[PDB]
Amino acid sequence: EPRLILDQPAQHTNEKDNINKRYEIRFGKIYLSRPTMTEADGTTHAMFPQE
Repeated sequence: EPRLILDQPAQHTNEKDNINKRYEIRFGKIYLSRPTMTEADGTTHAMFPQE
């Protein structure tokens, strides 16, 4: 389901000023990083299974 769609067009106690506004968000490439340990500290390092 590659895209999200919203929509709004007319009357909001307005003066006949209508505007169709579709909101759209499109999902693209997927990326992977190697597994990482982030301490509560904030310091990071690569995580291996034994840890």
